Amino acid sequence: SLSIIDVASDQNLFQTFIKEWRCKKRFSISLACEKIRSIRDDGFPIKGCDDTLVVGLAVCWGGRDAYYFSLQKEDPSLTLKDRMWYLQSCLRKESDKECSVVIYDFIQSYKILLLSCGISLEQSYEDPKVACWLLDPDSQEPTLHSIVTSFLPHELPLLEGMETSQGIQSLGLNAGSEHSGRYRASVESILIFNSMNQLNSLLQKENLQDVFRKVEMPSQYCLALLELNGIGFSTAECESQKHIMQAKLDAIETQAYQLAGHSFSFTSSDDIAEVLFLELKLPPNREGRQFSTSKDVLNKLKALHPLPGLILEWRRITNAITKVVFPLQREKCLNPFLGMERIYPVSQSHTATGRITFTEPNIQNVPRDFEIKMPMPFSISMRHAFVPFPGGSILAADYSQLELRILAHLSHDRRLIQVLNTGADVFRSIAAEWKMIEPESVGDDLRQQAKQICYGIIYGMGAKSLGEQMGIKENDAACYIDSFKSRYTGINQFMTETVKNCKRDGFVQTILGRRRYLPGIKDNNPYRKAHAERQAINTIVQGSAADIVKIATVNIQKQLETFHSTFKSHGHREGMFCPIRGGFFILQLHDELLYEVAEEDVVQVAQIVKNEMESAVKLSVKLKVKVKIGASWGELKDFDV
DNA sequence: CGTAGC
DNA sequence: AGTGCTACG
Ligand SMILES: Cc1cn([C@H]2C[C@H](O)[C@@H](COP(=O)(O)OP(=O)(O)OP(=O)(O)O)O2)c(=O)[nH]c1=O
Ligand SMILES: [Mg+2]
Repeated sequence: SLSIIDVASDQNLFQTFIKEWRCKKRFSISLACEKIRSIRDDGFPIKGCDDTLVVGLAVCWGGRDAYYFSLQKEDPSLTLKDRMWYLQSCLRKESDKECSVVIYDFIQSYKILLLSCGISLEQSYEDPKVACWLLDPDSQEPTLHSIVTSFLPHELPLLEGMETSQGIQSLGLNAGSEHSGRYRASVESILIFNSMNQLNSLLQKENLQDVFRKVEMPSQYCLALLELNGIGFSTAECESQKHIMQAKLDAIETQAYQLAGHSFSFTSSDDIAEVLFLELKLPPNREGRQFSTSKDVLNKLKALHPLPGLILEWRRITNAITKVVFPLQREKCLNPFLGMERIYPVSQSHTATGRITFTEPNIQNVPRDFEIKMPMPFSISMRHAFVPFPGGSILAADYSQLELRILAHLSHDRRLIQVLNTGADVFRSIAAEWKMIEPESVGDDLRQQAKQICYGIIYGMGAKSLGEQMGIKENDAACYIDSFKSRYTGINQFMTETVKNCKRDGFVQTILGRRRYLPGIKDNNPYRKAHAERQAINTIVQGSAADIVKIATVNIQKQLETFHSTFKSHGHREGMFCPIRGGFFILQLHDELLYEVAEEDVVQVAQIVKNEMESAVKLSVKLKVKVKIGASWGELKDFDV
């Protein structure tokens, strides 16, 4: 059955285990965590969860043999210092040591190994959860129990009476079930190693291991570095914005109260509907629940009466002040090592299109520069609150219409290629065509609306929805759709070809080989069929974009790893020259990367990005990247030197 | 389900 | 329930 080897029990056993580990090229280390049971005696305390303490590691390189490694203060001959030195020695790559480390929940394992244990891995990684995601990107988040059931049933009974295996975290990370940390870590390590062998066989069968080891797992490593770094958050430039928007809120409240003649609650939709549609006789739309008070109907009614405009403005600003201001202010970590407050989001890569999202909180869902003025515009935005460390500047690198360039690549539209190769800025052109104005006369919000429209036709938009958004009639929207389709016939050819491919093969192929499965295209419902077709088109295009940005991330990390021989990330800095210097990667926005570059390497690192993002993949269309730098994310300015 | 980003 | 990836409330 289960065979746990207590390595730290005998000196000879420890030495032969170390020799075998050094002679091994594929291991499955893991972590063990227990309760305090009341620091520096049970193990290294885990950052964040002060009630949890690390205990041991579990390494399994085949079969059911789990070699448990103890970092406890207790074999008295083997002290903690030389044991730590040995563990660091066998967990580092050197002299072409092509070792693969299989860790479940690699980001969290890397973080705990760095901050508390003080050791950072440098070998190839083979996270089994990532491979399970690669198999079925649209599937639910893979817990240990799910991957064990779906990829290792014979050894599945090893989890009998183990309710902790169903949690999101690894078996050896949770502070739950009564099982000891050592045994839990050992059984989890055996299970993940065997399941990862099965997953590697499956990926080799599917021809997906290259995209799993060359870009995907290095992208997980980059995301671990991003989680270690965090985003520099300053409350000096956030509290002021919060107070300004609260002042605007109360001003709008008083104005609406004096206009309507009475005080009413804005949050309640029924009261707003009664006040606006009934009392003020505003024209109701076709479609409790007496009237609909959605954003689009309020926007349509903005011109007719001033009050709906104030209501809509109050709703946004309160959405900014509750869904954004509160999550950011609630979780900010003040660390003296960087000398300023930061925020550490949790990077989730299990999205259905290969995109990278952030949970607790969602940083990318921060309101942009929207200007509102009260008794000229203030340009209120919380993006300015993301001030980097002192002596450093945020260096974003926005892809210049990556989605359109990629679509032109797999569509081979001569007109699209020739309009993207130049600095035409097709979004400005379509905005100028729509508004019958000069391209330079367009604004930021107008250009954003134009780009939303253009991507709407690009991914497939109904005539009615395009009419409601564009403010034009349904027939005019249909004629606009037809003109857009006829102008770019290659886009239609690519869309039809990829829809046919999704219907035939049952899935779609990203340009780096990753696949997403859409059974819904075979659904008899016309809604489901059309939704799955548009889902397939956007899935291939957006997965290509996300894989391009992930290749850019891993290439930039490699380039600033070879250069700038300093501490790799703030997590490595706190794992324990003095000046902060590096190209730390702090945020991804689904099309761009934020780098908290130091004030001395602003230009050179930027150039590196402008290389690696440009030559990430040799496409049919040159991938323009605008590198912007600034003292904050809010007011970053373009840099073309 | 409505709304914010991409 | 007819632009899609999300995340939060
Ligand atoms: C606004 C918008 C973006 N997107 C997607 C398309 C791409 O995946 C991504 C674009 O990210 P942006 O970085 O927002 O778009 P861009 O690269 O096209 O251009 P700009 O330099 O003007 O900022 O977001 C939509 O699908 N629909 C929309 O309405
Ligand atoms: Mg962008």
